[PDB]
Amino acid sequence: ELIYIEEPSILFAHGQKCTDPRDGLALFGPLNQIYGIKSGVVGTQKGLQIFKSYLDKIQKPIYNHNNITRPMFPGFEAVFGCKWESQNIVFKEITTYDLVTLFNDKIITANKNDEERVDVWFVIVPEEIYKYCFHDQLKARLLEHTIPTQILRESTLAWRDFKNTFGAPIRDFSKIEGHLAWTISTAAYYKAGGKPWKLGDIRPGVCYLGLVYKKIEKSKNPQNACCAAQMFLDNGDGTVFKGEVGPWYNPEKGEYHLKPKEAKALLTQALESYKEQNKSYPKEVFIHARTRFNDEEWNAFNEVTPKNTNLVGVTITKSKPLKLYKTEGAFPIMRGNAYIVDEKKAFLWTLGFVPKLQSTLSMEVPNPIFIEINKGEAEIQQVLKDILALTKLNYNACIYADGEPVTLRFANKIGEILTASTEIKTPLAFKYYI
Amino acid sequence: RNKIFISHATPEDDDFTRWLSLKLIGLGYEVWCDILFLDKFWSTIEKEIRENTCKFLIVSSTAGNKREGVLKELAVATKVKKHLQDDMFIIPLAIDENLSYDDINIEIVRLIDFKKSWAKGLQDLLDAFEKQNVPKKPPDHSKSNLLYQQIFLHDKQAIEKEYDSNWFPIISFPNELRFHRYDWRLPKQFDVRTLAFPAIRYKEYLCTFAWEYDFIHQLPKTETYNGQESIRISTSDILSGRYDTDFIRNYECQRLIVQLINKAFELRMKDKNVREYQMSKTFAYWIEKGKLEKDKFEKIKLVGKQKNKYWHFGISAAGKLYSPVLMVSSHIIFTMDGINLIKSKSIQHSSRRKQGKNWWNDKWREKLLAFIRFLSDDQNAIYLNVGSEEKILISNKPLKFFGKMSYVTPSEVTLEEESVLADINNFEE
RNA sequence: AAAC
Ligand SMILES: [Mg+2]
Repeated sequence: ELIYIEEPSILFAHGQKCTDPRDGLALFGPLNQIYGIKSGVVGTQKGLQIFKSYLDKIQKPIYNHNNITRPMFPGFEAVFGCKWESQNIVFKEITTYDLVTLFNDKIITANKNDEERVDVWFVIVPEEIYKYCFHDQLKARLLEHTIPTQILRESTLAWRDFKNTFGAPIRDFSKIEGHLAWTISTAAYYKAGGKPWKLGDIRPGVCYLGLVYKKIEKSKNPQNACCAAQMFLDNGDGTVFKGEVGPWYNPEKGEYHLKPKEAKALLTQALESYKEQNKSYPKEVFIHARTRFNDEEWNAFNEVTPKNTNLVGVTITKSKPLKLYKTEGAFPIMRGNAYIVDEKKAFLWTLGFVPKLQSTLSMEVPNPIFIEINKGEAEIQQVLKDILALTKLNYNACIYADGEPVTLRFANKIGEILTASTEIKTPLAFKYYI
Repeated sequence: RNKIFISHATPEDDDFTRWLSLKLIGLGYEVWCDILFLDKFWSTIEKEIRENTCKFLIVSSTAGNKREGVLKELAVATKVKKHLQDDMFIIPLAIDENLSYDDINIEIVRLIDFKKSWAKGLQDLLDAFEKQNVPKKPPDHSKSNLLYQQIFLHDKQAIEKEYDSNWFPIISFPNELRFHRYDWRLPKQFDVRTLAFPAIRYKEYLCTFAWEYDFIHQLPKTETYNGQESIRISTSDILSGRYDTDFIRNYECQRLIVQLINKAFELRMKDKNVREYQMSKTFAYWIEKGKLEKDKFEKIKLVGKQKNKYWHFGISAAGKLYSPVLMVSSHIIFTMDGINLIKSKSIQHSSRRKQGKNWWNDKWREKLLAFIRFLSDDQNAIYLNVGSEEKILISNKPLKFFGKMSYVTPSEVTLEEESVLADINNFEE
């Protein structure tokens, strides 16, 4: 006996609740408007002209081969309401360690020498650099300076020009060039201090936390694993806290866990950020991870959490398949259907067919996320609604929704960035990682 | 009077018309466009232009340049313009770059462009509207959102209409779970995984569903077995949770039954005429080419061709007891001539991610169900050997779920668009 | 290193 959750509605400008972020962006515009986008460019002169060509392309609307599953791109100013010109482009010419060293040197020298501030920076990477080597290393080295950066290749904006020995392009964007421009524009607008959208049907004073763990291969200790956390209220603009590098991973068990001397630190960082950003303490806190926590971590979390806060710990897993199949039709079970295994364990179908797109987010068959309230006491349907909402807030890709909630989607990427550089200490919003 | 009539090419320019129209009702205008109603007609359209319409617009694109509908709209709008002596009653909205000069309708060339950007065009249109005394309401995006949900998302809703899992129930279990003890400890080099029957070395005991005489002829002659020290637990209360002793706890009972079921399945797949595959975690179990009738079973294909490789739809299994079910995970394992497995796993994964496309709900469901029926002993059951007399009965029909909402099943050509486009995209990946 |  399945249960269905009405798809979460997200606000856009003018206080209007839509469901597809692209539809709302093209209809009401971004929820928070920015006056404009000042962009910075670092790369070769050919990279500069490729980037200029791609903005000329972005100004004009670009279309998808399917405009229902991937709505068309109205053009940057049409959807966002802020201009991204080529006159606002600051360029510094460039003629694995050494390459990222020069690129970072140019970025820092620009951020210091230039009088006019730049909203976002965009880095053009030649194809030879991609083939012979970067994103994690460079984007980590820029975490100290709080520089929001977006990396694009020569073959991403000028894919038509780059062709193989057979004459065909290396990678074809013809059917989703509009979608590619959609995603690039949404990323650039997010990194420019603008919040494209936020959840609408959400209770006040609720926080969502996601722990991430990444092992270090170069470490002599095979057990070592860095930790991190990601925090979201409803905005989808999450604050990321770096953890402590050390013996985190459980090798024989295969799990990741925190000693109580760092779980306190991480959750206290999360709660102090909440208090700074809200001036009150949350009524509920939900912590998300790929694994169940031991009682050590939960008790460490409970000591630092205030009494009036109903702290809840919920784990999200791509566990052994409960792959539901609709009896008739090649159309899978719709996204948003949930199975109440028990008051603390449920399945959430964040992938699959969605009626709004008349399309499927998942490729083969939607593997549901098994969500488990391993710790704490909370109503299971509310947790499923919260995770369904959190699936919508991936600003790095302009898509209807994400299979993994944003509290855990970028775990691998943020871990790679954090462990890319070992001699760097960082306080930061999610826009400095995606 | 007060309306703002937009005329356009319906099939080809509906993107821009949608965008402009919805933006204009957002700004409080009383906009009238051919796409803003359901179950619509020329008597009504002409009525609005003659009396209700205060401003009229056309979309001067190449596709809509010569259209009978839009041209007749232009004609009636010209009549209303002559009646109302308005110099800019009809407004071109040129959105097409390829539309060259002196190629537009003659009534239009002599008269706002969106070629560079729809935002600039919308701003030009808005200032042109403001220069004239265009009646409007205070900006109300709520009604624009209501129209967007009522018109453009009417066919994209969810029906309140009333699913086949991969979870196959276990109707019956062997009544007793037995632990065997021997006078001499079994050798450390003696692997219980080599035992012909499922057996888990739990503490010094051997956990089974079976009896003593099953492995009497494979145990080493240096091991002497005693029938007194074997301890049995009632399985019904193992599921019911009523069992409570210090020697073994319920949380361990269910987990022990889990690995017992897993090993029973793995050993059953030796007498089920199924070949094996090494993956990261467990054993994959696939059907060999040349064995199954035309690579089909109950008219569902299970083995097929992919370039010079051959794909075999294999499965893996894992039990659970929360309701006692078994999950089957579906894998696709390739061989190079139907016989020899691919040595390197990277090509295996790349080829699997290539193959998984073109397969959807019905295809995956039918393939998994066909493999399960091929693995059945009885028509409506699967027998796993755990003991010489004890059998584990797992119904070969997966669990059924009573839903309450679903979608209007759309045209399958939309899913074919999905298949082709996403196939190309994953090739790019 | 558009992106899942
Ligand atoms: Mg990104």
